[PDB]
Amino acid sequence: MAAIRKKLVIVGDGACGKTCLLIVNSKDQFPEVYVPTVFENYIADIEVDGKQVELALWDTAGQEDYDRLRPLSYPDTDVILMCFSIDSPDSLENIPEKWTPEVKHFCPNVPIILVGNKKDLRQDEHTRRELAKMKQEPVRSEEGRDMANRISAFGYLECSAKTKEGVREVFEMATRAGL
Amino acid sequence: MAAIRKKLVIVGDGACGKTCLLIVNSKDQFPEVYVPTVFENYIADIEVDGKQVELALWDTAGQEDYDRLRPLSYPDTDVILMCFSIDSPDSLENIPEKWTPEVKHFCPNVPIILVGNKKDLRQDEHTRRELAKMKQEPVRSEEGRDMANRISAFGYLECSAKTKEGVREVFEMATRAGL
Amino acid sequence: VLVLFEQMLVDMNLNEEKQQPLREKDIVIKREMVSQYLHTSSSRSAMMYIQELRSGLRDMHLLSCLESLRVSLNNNPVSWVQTFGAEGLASLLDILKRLHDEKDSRNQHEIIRCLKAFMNNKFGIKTMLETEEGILLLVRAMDPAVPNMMIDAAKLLSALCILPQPEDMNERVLEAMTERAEMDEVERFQPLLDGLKSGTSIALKVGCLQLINALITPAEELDFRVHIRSELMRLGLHQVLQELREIENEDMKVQLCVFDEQGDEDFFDLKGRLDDIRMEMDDFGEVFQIILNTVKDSKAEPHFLSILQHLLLVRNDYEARPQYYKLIEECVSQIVLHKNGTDPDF
Amino acid sequence: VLVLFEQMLVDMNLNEEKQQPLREKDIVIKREMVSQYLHTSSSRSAMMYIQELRSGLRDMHLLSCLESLRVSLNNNPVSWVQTFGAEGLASLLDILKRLHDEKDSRNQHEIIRCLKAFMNNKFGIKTMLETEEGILLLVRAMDPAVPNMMIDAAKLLSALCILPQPEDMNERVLEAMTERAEMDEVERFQPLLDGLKSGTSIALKVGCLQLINALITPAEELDFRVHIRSELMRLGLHQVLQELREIENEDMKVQLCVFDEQGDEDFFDLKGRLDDIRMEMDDFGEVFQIILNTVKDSKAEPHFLSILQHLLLVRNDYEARPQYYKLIEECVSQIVLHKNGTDPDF
Ligand SMILES: Nc1nc2c(ncn2[C@@H]2O[C@H](COP(=O)(O)OP(=O)(O)NP(=O)(O)O)[C@@H](O)[C@H]2O)c(=O)[nH]1
Ligand SMILES: Nc1nc2c(ncn2[C@@H]2O[C@H](COP(=O)(O)OP(=O)(O)NP(=O)(O)O)[C@@H](O)[C@H]2O)c(=O)[nH]1
Ligand SMILES: [Mg+2]
Ligand SMILES: [Mg+2]
Ligand SMILES: [Mg+2]
Ligand SMILES: [Mg+2]
Repeated sequence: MAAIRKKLVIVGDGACGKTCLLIVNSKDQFPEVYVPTVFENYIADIEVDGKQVELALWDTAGQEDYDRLRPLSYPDTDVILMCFSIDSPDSLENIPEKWTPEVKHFCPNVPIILVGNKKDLRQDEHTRRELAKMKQEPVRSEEGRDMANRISAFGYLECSAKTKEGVREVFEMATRAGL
Repeated sequence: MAAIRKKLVIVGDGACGKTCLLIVNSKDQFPEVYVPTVFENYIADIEVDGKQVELALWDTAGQEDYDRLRPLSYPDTDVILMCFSIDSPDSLENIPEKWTPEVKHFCPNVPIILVGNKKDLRQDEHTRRELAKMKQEPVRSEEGRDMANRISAFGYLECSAKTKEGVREVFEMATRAGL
Repeated sequence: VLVLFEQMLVDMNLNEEKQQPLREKDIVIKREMVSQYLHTSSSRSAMMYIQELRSGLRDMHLLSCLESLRVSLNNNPVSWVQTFGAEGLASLLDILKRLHDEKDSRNQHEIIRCLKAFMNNKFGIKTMLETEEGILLLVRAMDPAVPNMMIDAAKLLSALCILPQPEDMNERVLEAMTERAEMDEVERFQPLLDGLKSGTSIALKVGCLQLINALITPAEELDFRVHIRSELMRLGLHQVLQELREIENEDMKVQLCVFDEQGDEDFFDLKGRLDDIRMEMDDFGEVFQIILNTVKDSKAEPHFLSILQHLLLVRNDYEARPQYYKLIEECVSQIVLHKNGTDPDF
Repeated sequence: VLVLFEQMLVDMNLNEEKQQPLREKDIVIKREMVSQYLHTSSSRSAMMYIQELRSGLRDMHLLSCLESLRVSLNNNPVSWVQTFGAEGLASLLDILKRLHDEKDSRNQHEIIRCLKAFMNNKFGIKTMLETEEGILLLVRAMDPAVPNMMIDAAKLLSALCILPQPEDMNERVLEAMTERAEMDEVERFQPLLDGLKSGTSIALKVGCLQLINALITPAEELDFRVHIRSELMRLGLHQVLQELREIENEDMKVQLCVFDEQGDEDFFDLKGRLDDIRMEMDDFGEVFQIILNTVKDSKAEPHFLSILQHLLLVRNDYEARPQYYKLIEECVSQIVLHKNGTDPDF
């Protein structure tokens, strides 16, 4: 089976859920813990319109202190997943300040999918009370699509790894893009 | 002088100031009146980097009742100016609902410049009091640039014909685009 | 050359006033305009759409096509619309039907948008009026949860009610609302009251009140007019009106004035009918005769009996029945003669 | 093979802890990682930037180039930074200079961003410290009206003050602030108080207070520490602190605690110096001698005289001077010994 294989590297602010997304697609267990990734890579398989297509998943540290480490991962990417947490406007604001200049610098003309994580937190009672304390509110869909247009991404999908909402669609689009 | 001549058609909601913009570039007198355009066209001349370049200006009725009239103007456009009033969120909301589907339908692959008019009203005392009465506020720059990205325009410039702010730059970009 | 120019001006759906400024231009300008018009006659023909609409597309594909058909019905020569004609419409409403049997609304909405564009003009409204399900299908399109489509459908129906040319148009419309309501287990002005509810867009509220007025204004019969007012008023329309009366909105303000004043006049008039009856039927000999002629063997009967039955609950012996009827009478009068009289709680 | 791996880990600016998880991977994974690293060593070299920065670009062109240089200083092997080296820096600060002689800030800001990335590491901070205008130029970068650049510059300066290796770093910094202030007609903690003002982003407030703490904490001398506290306190720092104390912000809360507690301790200590002096100099014979030795022919003199002069305004005759000095003394004590003592209005 001389299957088609494409590289997907995923990046974004520490703790906005880059790893859970990956893991939920594959083994199918949500980790309660939170161990920060330095450098890890998985292989998936995914459907697109009659095709079985291997997907080489490259997971990266979200933390600042690993900035000189990350370009180890970019060399021949076919498609990026760029993430932010929906419970975190700050994590969004980093899309044009940090994550875009970075990705365009190391992977020029690599399609990007802007992805809002932790969708389930949008209507979360404790979350809202907490975001209020800072003169803020969760990310609005509207805000997320406007950003994707601004960085001229391939698109915007939102999801929650915890409930598995919108996930299967996240990876289809990415498969679809690297083509 | 075998000068370069390009067609600029301008469209947008009735009364958001399509005509004043045109007239201010040319004769240089702001009309106090407001006579609604049915169908009019002027010739300008404008600078771009060492060049004198004639600009064929096609002015259109903003009113609904002239919808079957307007496509008379579109036939070989080189660049559109698409307008909304800054004192009018409603006039903005019509950018994707009406003016975009229209322009892409009749002029496909014609560059668009999204233009916010009546900039001077943004910080206008009576305007704000009036927009409040409707649970609204003037257009934010931020809102205007996000829209241009959404309709995938060539860009966004704001201006006020009344004070002549940002005007010369409006027409330069358009000259620049039709090239 | 000015022949074509008339042809053009007719083909652009412009009333007398709108046409004024085009008539004032120089023949030289009029000559460019005939040649633009002659040329531009930027997509597929009528029959090319009608086919797409028959090959049964779905999803983004249907919308993609409907969005484009919307722009044509909207921006082309009225003549194009006539080529689209009875057929286009019939297949547009075909899609709409088959869609409700899924109960995307982006699709239903787009069709409405098309229909709006189609009725935009004299040819359109005529052909829509000859359709079996047109009105009914607009009515099905008033869904509060899909607000903007409700607005569009509402206006389109309001324009209809106010049409003189074919008689009793408001009634055509009302029948459609009636029909659908029997078709669910639901009250016929339910969707309207629902759209008046607070926290629906002002635009939704306005056009709701607008349809209510559109149903009532054009009616020639006082009876119809006091009748349907009372139905709404029974269902709490007065209370839903109160928090609207403080919205600073030019349109909302206009419909409340039309509504209120309708009430005063209608009911000032009913009172004046009373004054007549009071002269005609001044004793039970007149009253008894009316009943036997006018109520007795009609579908009004069981309801009438039931009222008389409630009016004679008191024992005949009761030492104060005069005082009791003087009272019942004020209530009954309010119920029948005050314009917010059917109110559950005055 | 594990040799390269050390080389790699050094080149990536990682402390001991950060390095832990990379040390735990299988040699097979360690082998991929050396070959990624060996390969990737996605833009121009050091010298190719240094030239662009010398050919004097302007506008979008400068930014475009600075934005890219930012990403390299930030994301490349520490070794790349060393190639950029003393020169890159010197020309970076060259641009910065020439820019202020225009007083776009997008450009000034980007340079700072670069500098931040450059100092990011041991080599960087060293080379920055050897520069003539580095510190001064960061200080010039604290402009309240351009808030985010103020934040970045502030932190960068705060990191400096806390450096042990070269002595009295806080003082290096403070001198730069002093210098610029003489250079305008302005008070040296003016920009800091300005950024504490309400209606500036919380982020701006925090880092303002952070620099204040950074200037004071590391100082070995009580004197310096009570001194500069009082300067701020004189200029109303207490009042600007009050409405901050209600902001629910984890960082803002931490700086207030550091600040407050600094105050208590510093001033508990000054009081304990008083207790000593009270034993050493228990009469005017000791006092007079100190003055003549310690104040008399120093720049402290005119200010000291002026105080004695104010203390002897009362006529000698006055029937209540004891009562008057018992009072003046409480004031003076508060001025010198309470940590918000220099306050214009206690
Ligand atoms: N509500 C909610 N929480 C989630 C979701 N996904 C992850 N989390 C939680 O938020 C944290 C994010 O975990 P992780 O997936 O490791 O994020 P990461 O971005 O890979 N981390 P790093 O930046 O260090 O690589 C964890 O505590 C996790 O349990 C989600 O979809 N919804
Ligand atoms: N404050 C302000 N008012 C303006 C400005 N430009 C136009 N106006 C006013 O707003 C109205 C708009 O006039 P006009 O230029 O004819 O707009 P239009 O869009 O061409 N009209 P139509 O849709 O009917 O063609 C006039 O009353 C005009 O005086 C502007 O820059 N600022
Ligand atoms: Mg992770
Ligand atoms: Mg006009
Ligand atoms: Mg009358
Ligand atoms: Mg101590």
